[PDB]
Amino acid sequence: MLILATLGSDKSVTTINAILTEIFTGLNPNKIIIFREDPQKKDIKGMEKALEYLGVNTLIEEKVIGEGIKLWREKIRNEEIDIFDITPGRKYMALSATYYSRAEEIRYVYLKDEREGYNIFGYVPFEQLKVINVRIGDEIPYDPPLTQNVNEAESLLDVDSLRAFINILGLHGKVEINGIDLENPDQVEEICLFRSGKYKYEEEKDIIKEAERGSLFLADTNVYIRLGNRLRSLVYNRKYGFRLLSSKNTFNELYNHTAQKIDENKVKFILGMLSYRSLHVPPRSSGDMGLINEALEIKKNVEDNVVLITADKALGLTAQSKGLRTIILSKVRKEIGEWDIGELLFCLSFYNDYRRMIEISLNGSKIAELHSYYHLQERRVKVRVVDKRYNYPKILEILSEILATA
Amino acid sequence: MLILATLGSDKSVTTINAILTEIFTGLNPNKIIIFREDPQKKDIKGMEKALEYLGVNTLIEEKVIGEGIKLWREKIRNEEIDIFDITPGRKYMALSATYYSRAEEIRYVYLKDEREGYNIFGYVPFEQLKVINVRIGDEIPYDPPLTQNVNEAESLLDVDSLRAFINILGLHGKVEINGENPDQVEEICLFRSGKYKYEEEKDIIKEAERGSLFLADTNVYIRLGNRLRSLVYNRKYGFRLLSSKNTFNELYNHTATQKIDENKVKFILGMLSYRSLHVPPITSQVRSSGDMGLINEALEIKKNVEDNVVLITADKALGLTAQSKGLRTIILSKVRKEIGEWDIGELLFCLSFYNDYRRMIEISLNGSKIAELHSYYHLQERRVKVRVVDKRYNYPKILEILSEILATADQ
Repeated sequence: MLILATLGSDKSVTTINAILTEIFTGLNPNKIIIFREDPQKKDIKGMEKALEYLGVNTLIEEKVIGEGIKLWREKIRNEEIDIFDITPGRKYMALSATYYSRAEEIRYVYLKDEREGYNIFGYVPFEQLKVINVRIGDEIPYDPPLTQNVNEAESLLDVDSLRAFINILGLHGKVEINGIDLENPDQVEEICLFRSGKYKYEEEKDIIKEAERGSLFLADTNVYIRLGNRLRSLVYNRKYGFRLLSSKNTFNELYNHTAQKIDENKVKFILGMLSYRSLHVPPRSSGDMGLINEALEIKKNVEDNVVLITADKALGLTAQSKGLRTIILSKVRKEIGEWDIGELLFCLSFYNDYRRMIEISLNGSKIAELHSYYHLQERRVKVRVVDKRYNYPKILEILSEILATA
Repeated sequence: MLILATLGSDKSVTTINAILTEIFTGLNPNKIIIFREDPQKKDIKGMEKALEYLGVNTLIEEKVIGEGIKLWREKIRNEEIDIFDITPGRKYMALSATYYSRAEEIRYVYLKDEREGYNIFGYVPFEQLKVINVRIGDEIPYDPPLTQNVNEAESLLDVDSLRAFINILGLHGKVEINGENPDQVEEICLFRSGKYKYEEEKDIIKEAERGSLFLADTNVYIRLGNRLRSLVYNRKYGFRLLSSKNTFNELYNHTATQKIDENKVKFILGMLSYRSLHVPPITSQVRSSGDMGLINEALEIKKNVEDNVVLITADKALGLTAQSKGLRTIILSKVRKEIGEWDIGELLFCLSFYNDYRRMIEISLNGSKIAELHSYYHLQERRVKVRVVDKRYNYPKILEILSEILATADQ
């Protein structure tokens, strides 16, 4: 029998990803033990079934050890551990597994920077994380197991899972994305590039600088339809947080084009509405005097610095004429290096349906195809896998449910 | 020669606290080596002098090893370390220090709660953190070294350093503060310290979890103090307390005559919290424009944004009127006593300011006076001048150096 041990944490996603990295390096344990200091208090289900789809029939047992060091000296030797993974735990928990433990092998998966992780499995490229046997300091290679007992080709994935799907398929060989075309983009394709990050505005740097100074932001309708969920990364800072206010006028304009004929014009507003819903307004469709007026009203009533973000040059110039500090997205930059491929595919899938079945190909053979399916405030894409051996989105669906519950 | 080694981190405070914990457990190293994966890029000065004040004349050397496990495999064997501390590392550096290193003894500082750290040395009570010899797994006892070559008894400490001073003195023995029936100013001191809380503070936490905008009244800043940041801040949404113009106007009007009466003490105390909590972009205290009031500005923000606007006030008449206009108002009326843990530094700071404008509070160890403190305020500085009558326990002098380093690290 092969016994695998790992550590529990408050963010169980790290423990989940630690196990999956252990699975994807060839290990097929008969039993997996998660050592955690405190009771779980959050029933998590589906890992056994998800592991079944990956050709691993294992039992997952949670062993609550307790809080304290001497307590971990004694109770960590009780089990006959074969391979011990010590990545997602506490420092002292990881150290308490190297010492006083009968584990034959102890390994750790290292990530270049710790901050990119803590999300769904496969989002981080596998070139940036490598599992290391801490005893001898070598890199054990990957051999990703294929999916078994695959029932449904269709699956529901968010943006992160779609990017994870691309990265996981990269382990097997060359993964090409056919049908993208691009070349000479139209009006909708241009904003699709902006939302993905392939196109950026030179004034996006101004948003970062103003975010560092701790200033309120009000974003125009075109900002949500062109920057999308990238507004979260542009505005968020550790010191002050997410200081992007929810404009009523922007919501009103998005709502008017959302509630009814799905033309290319309507696609822009639906994309902005999904971003608007995701960014703020966590849970009032009344009239408003406009984006400029609401910035002026807040400016005279608070001591915070009010900044107005817009892609409408006429609106931005008028806002500056009233004294407001305005960031006007005018200059366009190409070749930014890094962008979210998942956001690009999400926009292009939606755009293609209202203009071409764009597919994901591996080694010159089509593997999966995707379409756009929207209902309420859900940024979900349905991908259908035509290859029964690579139906990883089914596992990603289970993981997404696990992460959402946590 | 005695050689001490530790690991470098992006937050150098963890490395600093690891060394000082090793100093306070009796270690007197002749040379201190900090192994880091990347270049420092932020010069730290004054640390050598702080170790001198504790009777340690040591050399502090930064040895950049590099990134990688195989790279750390070779370059960590160069030094003949005597004692290696592996608390402030990033696991793989700690493992690369446990393995492939000729350190005679390796120890690790354990903390009960992971988030209580990342602050000045001594802020966390020493009963919650213990240094452990990981080779055999026992607790290395404390023998706090005495201060040496201390020239000036008087020193300036902030709220965190004042708590650190009490906790550090706690290692030597029982530390009593020889300084009931509170008056109006003493009541708000209890509220700000955390000994007194309002039952409606739970509503602030719930609204913070719901992701709602906050506007706080003048009495909120003078009574809740800097705990308002903890009540509003949440990991998902952040610090969502807007800076009221009218509230600053009321505080500014009462801060600028000449005699500091009991009324002025409350407003300047609230002003200190107001500048510390928010208004980071706008600076100084000049030219605040007029406003129609806290209620009107809440209505104006409510009618222009889709966020949930919540008004915080201790004025029941104001809160009820705001509620009658539809605003979600949290009215601080009910008082909770015996809430468990409180900020001792804020308590002494609040009591020090009111006492200087109304006895003589002292800090005593085992029945013998150790230090006395007084109130000295200037702009956005919550500093208390404490004079130590025993040169053998002049720990605030070291705490001043640590506070400067922490301020330099976080611009």
